[PDB]
Amino acid sequence: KWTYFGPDGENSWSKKYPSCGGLLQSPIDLHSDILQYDASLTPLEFQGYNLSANKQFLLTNNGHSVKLNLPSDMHIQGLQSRYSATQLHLHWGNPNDPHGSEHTVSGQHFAAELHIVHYNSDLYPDASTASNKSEGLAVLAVLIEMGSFNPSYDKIFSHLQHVKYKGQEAFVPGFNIEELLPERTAEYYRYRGSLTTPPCNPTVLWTVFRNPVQISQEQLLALETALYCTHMDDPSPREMINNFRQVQKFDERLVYTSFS
Amino acid sequence: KWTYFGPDGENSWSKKYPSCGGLLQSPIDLHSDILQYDASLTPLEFQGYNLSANKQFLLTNNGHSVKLNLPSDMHIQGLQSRYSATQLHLHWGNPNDPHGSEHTVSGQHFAAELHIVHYNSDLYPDASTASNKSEGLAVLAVLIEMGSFNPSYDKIFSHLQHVKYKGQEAFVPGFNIEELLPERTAEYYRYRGSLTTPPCNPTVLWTVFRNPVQISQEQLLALETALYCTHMDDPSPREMINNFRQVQKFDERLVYTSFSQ
Ligand SMILES: NS(=O)(=O)c1c(F)c(F)c(S(=O)(=O)CCc2ccccc2)c(NCc2ccccc2)c1F
Ligand SMILES: NS(=O)(=O)c1c(F)c(F)c(S(=O)(=O)CCc2ccccc2)c(NCc2ccccc2)c1F
Ligand SMILES: [Zn+2]
Ligand SMILES: [Zn+2]
Repeated sequence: KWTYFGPDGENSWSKKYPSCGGLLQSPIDLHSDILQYDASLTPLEFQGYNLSANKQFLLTNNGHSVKLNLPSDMHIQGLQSRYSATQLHLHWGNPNDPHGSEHTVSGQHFAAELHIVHYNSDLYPDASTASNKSEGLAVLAVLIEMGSFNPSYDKIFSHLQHVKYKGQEAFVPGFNIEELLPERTAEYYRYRGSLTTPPCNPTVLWTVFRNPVQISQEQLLALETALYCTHMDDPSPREMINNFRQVQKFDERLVYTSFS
Repeated sequence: KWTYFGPDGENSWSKKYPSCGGLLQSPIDLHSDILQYDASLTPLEFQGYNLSANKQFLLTNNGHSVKLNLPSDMHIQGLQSRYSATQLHLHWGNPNDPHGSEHTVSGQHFAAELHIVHYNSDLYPDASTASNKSEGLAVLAVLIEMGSFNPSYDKIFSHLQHVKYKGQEAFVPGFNIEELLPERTAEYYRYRGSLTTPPCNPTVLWTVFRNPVQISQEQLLALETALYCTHMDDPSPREMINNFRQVQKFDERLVYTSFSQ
């Protein structure tokens, strides 16, 4: 199965997953030469993000990240179609080099990155169907850096030891997912791109917020050391670290910004 | 065949050239978390770099870059062995985003990058043989930024209009190749990596100098606009631009430096 290191690592994805060597690949480096202010871009509105604490949502180690399943009643407004949530998950680096965001800003990697994945529910019945179809997916990306302890991110991180191996799952009580978002969400970069993992479908409208959120060094280290890519019975266990793709070429493409 | 853009672009090199998906790939981002000072890293001694101005050296557009053939009497001493020069060539971006070095520093891409390719002539008969062998190659990299005109790089750049197309050649009179090197060559990053083009052999000892050189905006725009990947006869020409590979993962690996900060 594909990985982020060794023979089946990212430079090999295109062998089995052609789109990984096709058009509109993500992530990218967000830098002045490719940015253009677009005054018509409007603030997103997050609806249904405040999940009932009496409900529960599945957290799964899928062998590539840790993901939290999200209900289709959670959605975003401010795009041309309604997009409804399906899951969120994270990318991170490793304790020797704690810089594993997927997007970079002026060449700099943040410690980690949160993706909140939505599908076009106006056009499509579910994420699976949406994922390889035009306009299918909208992902929100939050850059994460070291700093103060984040009680909100801890509503995910405190359950990590129950999902250490691939295929393991744990239910998490609902909490307000808006608490994972940064300050001033109105300021963001927006561009057409792709899944940043196989099958790399070029069907994602990306919004990356301008402002990072902070988690503590202890939180980041927990995220970096908690998880394995492999099933509990794999003869060759692999730690889940550096699960972020290198940035892609972005030529002639432009990234639009909601801030000037 | 292979390119830097489209279906034959870098995410697909590993399909034809399996080492491009292997270990020890270059180029990389040089950033403090992966740097360690190594005081045993001594000055390279450049020898035979002051090339004869009575001799001419072949410049070629090989459809991926522009390369200048170098003589085997040019070498660097310092390494476990003598490494003898074989060619130099460049990598660059395009005028809309003039940032096409291959190595980056704390995420900064530079405008362009010069590579001076050498092979271990002590152990191996030529660079072809050496390129499959552990540490068989040594490549010196000079980061290039946009700034002052550089009369020495112009010894090469003044010839670009006779090599506009794949397969075309020009002669360049010898000049002192040390003049293409930056200030304080003693200061460099060193690591074990690969050819940054197919076949991506993990056989290169990298030396990237700490300090960049400058060329002019005009020189940079000539380098970015003068050259084509395609033959003269080709009705669908492709500009030779953005001929640099993206940085590669570099985990469990360290880059050693001959300077401390
Ligand atoms: N980092 S990302 O946001 O672009 C991303 C992918 F790159 C990606 F490939 C996928 S997926 O098709 O492989 C599904 C599994 C997955 C989950 C988390 C990280 C990597 C892979 C998802 N997932 C979103 C999704 C949901 C339903 C159907 C299709 C895609 C995904 F969210
Ligand atoms: N980035 S690089 O320094 O590692 C590099 C190039 F970028 C490059 F374009 C070349 S190339 O001009 O020679 C064409 C690609 C190639 C590379 C190796 C073998 C066949 C074709 C070499 N070339 C290194 C080299 C020089 C002489 C003999 C063998 C290899 C090369 F080493
Ligand atoms: Zn993701
Ligand atoms: Zn090169």
